Amino acid sequence: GVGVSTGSYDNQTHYRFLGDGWVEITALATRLVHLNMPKSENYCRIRVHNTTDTSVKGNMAKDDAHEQIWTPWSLVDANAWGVWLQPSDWQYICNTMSQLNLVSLDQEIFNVVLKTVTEQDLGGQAIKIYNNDLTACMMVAVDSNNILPYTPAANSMETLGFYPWKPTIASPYRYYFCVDRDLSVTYENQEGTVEHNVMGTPKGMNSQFFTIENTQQITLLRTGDEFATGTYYFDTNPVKLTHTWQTNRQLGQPPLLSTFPEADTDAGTLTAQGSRHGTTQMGVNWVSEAIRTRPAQVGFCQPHNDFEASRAGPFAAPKVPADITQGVDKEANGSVRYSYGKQHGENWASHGPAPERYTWDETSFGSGRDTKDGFIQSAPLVVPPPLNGILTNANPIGTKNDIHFSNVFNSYGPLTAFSHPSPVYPQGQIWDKELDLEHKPRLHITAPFVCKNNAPGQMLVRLGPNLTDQYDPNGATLSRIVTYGTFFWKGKLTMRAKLRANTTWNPVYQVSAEDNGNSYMSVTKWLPTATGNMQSVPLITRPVARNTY
Amino acid sequence: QFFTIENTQQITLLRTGDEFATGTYYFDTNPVKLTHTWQTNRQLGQPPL
Repeated sequence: GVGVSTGSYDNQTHYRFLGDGWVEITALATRLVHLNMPKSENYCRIRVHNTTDTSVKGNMAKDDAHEQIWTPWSLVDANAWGVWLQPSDWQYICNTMSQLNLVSLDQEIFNVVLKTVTEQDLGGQAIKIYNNDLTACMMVAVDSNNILPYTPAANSMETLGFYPWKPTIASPYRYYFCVDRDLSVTYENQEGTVEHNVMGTPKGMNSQFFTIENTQQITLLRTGDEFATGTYYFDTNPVKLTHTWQTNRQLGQPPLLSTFPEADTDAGTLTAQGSRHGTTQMGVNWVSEAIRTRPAQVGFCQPHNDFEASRAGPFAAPKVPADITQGVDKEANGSVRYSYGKQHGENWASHGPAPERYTWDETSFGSGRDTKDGFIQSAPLVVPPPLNGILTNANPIGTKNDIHFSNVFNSYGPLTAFSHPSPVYPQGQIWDKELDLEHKPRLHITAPFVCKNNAPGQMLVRLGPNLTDQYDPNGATLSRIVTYGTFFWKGKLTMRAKLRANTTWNPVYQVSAEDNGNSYMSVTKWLPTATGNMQSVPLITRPVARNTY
Repeated sequence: QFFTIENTQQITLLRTGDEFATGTYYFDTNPVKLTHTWQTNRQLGQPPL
């Protein structure tokens, strides 16, 4: 029927402690998605080419030239942390838990209403009459077999809103068509020419045009219809909610000290380096903390700010996130920078068109690399080394002075042991489909829970076409009565977490909410203002430390 | 390492009217795919709206 509701709003999160320190977190989310009719209902590829930034000398990193198949379908993708958990729940599943894992996910569309707009004047100027529509349909094809390209909407910050008392927008589905880009590298104001800014014609081998109709089984939802996807059972690996602090110089037994401090100020001197035990990798006859043999290297030196280029233009190599260490290098360790919009945790009172940005400093303190205080000596170790026997971070590589050896040094070896980066709160991304390549990467720098078998189904929604009486299937104008609709979406994401074991003597670090002021954790942020302007800023994911080795 | 074929293998002397047959060796390999990939690093994920 039309005058009856086919669902129930539910948004709370349930903790269901199920024995020996195992929690069953069952996060429920529900929003009111606002579907509008597409711009055009034709599939069209639009090549984007910016010869206003890229033609300037030295702007290879300012290049976003590509090609995209633009489907007339909108995508309901709840793949962020802020959709499911409220900010008081990322404080309970960070201070108290020690390990999180994904269990299942089931989604549901109900309370669909579609309505058209008409024009009337009433004052000499046209106003809208929002007339109801009881026979129009909504098409809700979910893609559970993963034939279409995977476009996670947490990349363009286009997921559902994080506040449950707001209507959200559905993000339009579009994917990448494969054309060739050829850009020449150029430094700043070089006396020359660009000489290569060509975009290629479609190749015959790697061309994939994917229609949603010929691949999916579409359900036509009317006003009194509901849709439900079955529980997709995850097969991911657990991330830990405890950060590591032990660097490579704090692994193993510390050296035994011969003298002890009398007062509480001075330090205890160790055994002298000449008559000291242990193993080293060098040939010198003294053991120190620096040249001592350790089980494994903890953080690897990655070549930072390098731009590779292969058949699609220059792109930056993705760095594994790491800690900035006291000389702070937010780019040399790969600290991710966010550009989230106004329905994803910006201050609503921000009148400006610019987004709010946040550089995510990684909490794993052990695997971090101070780039300015690293060096390379000669193969026979002499201490102290001469001028031509050490490669510091002040010598130039090549002709250019600003490129030192830490930009080209890739020290990822067969005994590099690092932790995978933390789940970023609200504007993170929960899962990601593993790539279909024959040899897979070790991690994804966009999602903690890489699905081992199959990704959950992309839910693609659009409005069925409403036509006027004047219609020609030959060369037409596509009149198409102005329709829109709103539908409720409800998802349930089940999680499973393990509680903490208090082993230390001192109090551990906790994400406490401080008083109002200039601190980062003032309670005035997670609280609506006098006109109701919420903001959601990121929270620390791994407060408590753990022992690496 | 000096490896003689005589001291390591069991040799079959085939005459004119003799045959030899090895049993079915069962492979334990991994499947390669006969579909090539085209997506580079600048064509992964959702394109910008």
